[PDB]
Amino acid sequence: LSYFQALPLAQRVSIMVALPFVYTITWQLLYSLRKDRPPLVFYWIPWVGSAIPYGTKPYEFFEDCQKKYGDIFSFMLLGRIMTVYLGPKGHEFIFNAKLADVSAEAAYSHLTTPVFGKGVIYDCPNHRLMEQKKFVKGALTKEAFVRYVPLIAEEIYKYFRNSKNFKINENNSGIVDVMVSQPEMTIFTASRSLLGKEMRDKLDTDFAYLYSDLDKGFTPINFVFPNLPLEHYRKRDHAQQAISGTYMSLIKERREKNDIQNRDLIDELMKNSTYKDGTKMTDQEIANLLIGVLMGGQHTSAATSAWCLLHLAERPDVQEELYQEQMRVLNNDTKELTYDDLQNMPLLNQMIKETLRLHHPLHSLFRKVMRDVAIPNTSYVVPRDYHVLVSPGYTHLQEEFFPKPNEFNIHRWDGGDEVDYGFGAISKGVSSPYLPFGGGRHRCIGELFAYCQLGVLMSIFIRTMKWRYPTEGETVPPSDFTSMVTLPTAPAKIYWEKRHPEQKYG
Ligand SMILES: CC[C@@H](C)n1ncn(-c2ccc(N3CCN(c4ccc(OC[C@H]5CO[C@](Cn6cncn6)(c6ccc(Cl)cc6Cl)O5)cc4)CC3)cc2)c1=O
Ligand code: HEM
Ligand SMILES: [Cl-]
Ligand SMILES: [Cl-]
Repeated sequence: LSYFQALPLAQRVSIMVALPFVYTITWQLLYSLRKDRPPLVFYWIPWVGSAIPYGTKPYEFFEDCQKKYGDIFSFMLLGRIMTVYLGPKGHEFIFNAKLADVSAEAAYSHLTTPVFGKGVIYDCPNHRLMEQKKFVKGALTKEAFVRYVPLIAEEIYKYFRNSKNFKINENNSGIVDVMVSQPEMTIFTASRSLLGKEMRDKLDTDFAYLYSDLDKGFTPINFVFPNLPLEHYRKRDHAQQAISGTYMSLIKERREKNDIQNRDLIDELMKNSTYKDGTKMTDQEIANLLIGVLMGGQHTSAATSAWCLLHLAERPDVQEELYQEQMRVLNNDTKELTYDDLQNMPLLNQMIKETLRLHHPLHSLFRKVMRDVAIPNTSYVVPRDYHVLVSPGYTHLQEEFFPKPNEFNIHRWDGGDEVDYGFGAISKGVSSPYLPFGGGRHRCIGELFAYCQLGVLMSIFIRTMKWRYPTEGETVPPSDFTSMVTLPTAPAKIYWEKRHPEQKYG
């Protein structure tokens, strides 16, 4: 190092920028000597790790890692080490892990707690979240869906009429960007049914911008830096307070009038948000919980109906097959749609089921390791402070589980023990290769709402329109895996025409 100082400046600079790369390469060579750790995927760039391949093609990244290291491998991701366990055995290891070994709230809270607010979901012990899930299910019964279906349909028909994306009472055909239309239709239908009429109407005012601001705070870049003094972090914090304050205001007005019925999720939480220990949720916490429930249905559902429309755009045979089922179940379109009719549209539901296979909206689910965990039938130990990463969406796309996994075939769906974590009996095992809604204690409680919402929506699209791509030979767009959910690359335009030009919608 006395030789170093004699070198020309450009060399001394080269050596000094090279030093971090040599140090991390050296540290990875020393790391591979531990046989009690999963293989660490090799990476060139200090700290960044494998962010680029993982962030842009996670399933292809996983597949190449699998061929080289097996089902269990670690990778460096923006200063954090993620341990992946691919396949059914991984579903079981992670989704069914013990509370003492891994924590979802420790992995997610710095991202969700500023968006939803304090005291609920991931800003509370797990046993409280189990009971919050039980409360919310009180508004997700069959009887609730019976009520929701005509409200969701009414919202969709208003949208067809009023939205500049359609204006369907004046145009017989059009081009629409499903990445514009579907997020909007999703928030209108979920508002009207879960928050009710008062809150749905506020979306016709400038209040709607607050939801947009709240959404902007909900990006994966908040996983790494949950708080910067940035403008859009400020707008997010304002929105959470303005929105939750508005829900509390509505909650209070209802309590004064005793206007507490069986209409929406606000009614349900006002009547049934008392924990087993006799304590109960505050209005601020009810409002924060409402924010989280709506947000959990927003991106997953909008992404999914966008993919349905796109896969059907290139399949007029499937559109026609679904249209035939619609005419059988709804008596040639003389019966108003009801929840029982959706339960009798098997092909419609297989179409949603198949879209969710091809496009799981959440490609990666995470838990933080809370104490060293041995991995059964390996020599690996995953140490405290790593993260484990489970990816059912990877298994959806695997030839071993689904022959010709990239083909959209709704007829592949032609056709154990239970455990109660506190929100109802669910499947005890999670070894299925197909888990669009997760499994174990953190499993989705919105699955039937999603089928209800998506089912009304696709039922009405099929009965009202035919559509295709605007250019011949165009196909399904590629996915963008960098956002909250995997969603199609925008814009994603389809050409539609009314099946009944004379029909007026409202
Ligand atoms: C620098 C290069 C660049 C290309 N790059 N480098 C890295 N990345 C990247 C990394 C990771 C990701 N991922 C990982 C995180 N992921 C994600 C994982 C889980 C998740 O949510 C799980 C929890 C929290 O939110 C919900 C979602 N939900 C559940 N049911 C329906 N939605 C949730 C649960 C309950 C409630 Cl009430 C609300 C919500 Cl939102 O569950 C959201 C996003 C998004 C993509 C994206 C990009 C990049 O883009
Ligand atoms: C097609 C639509 C949807 C899909 C694919 C989906 C998927 C998922 C998945 C994979 C999880 C587990 C997350 C994990 O294990 O880390 C989950 C959890 C959850 N989702 Fe959904 N979801 C959808 C719609 C909805 C809707 C409509 C709601 C509410 C109305 C909702 C609310 C929730 C809640 C409350 C949880 C519990 C989180 C926990 O217990 O930690 N989701 N969802
Ligand atoms: Cl009109
Ligand atoms: Cl459930």
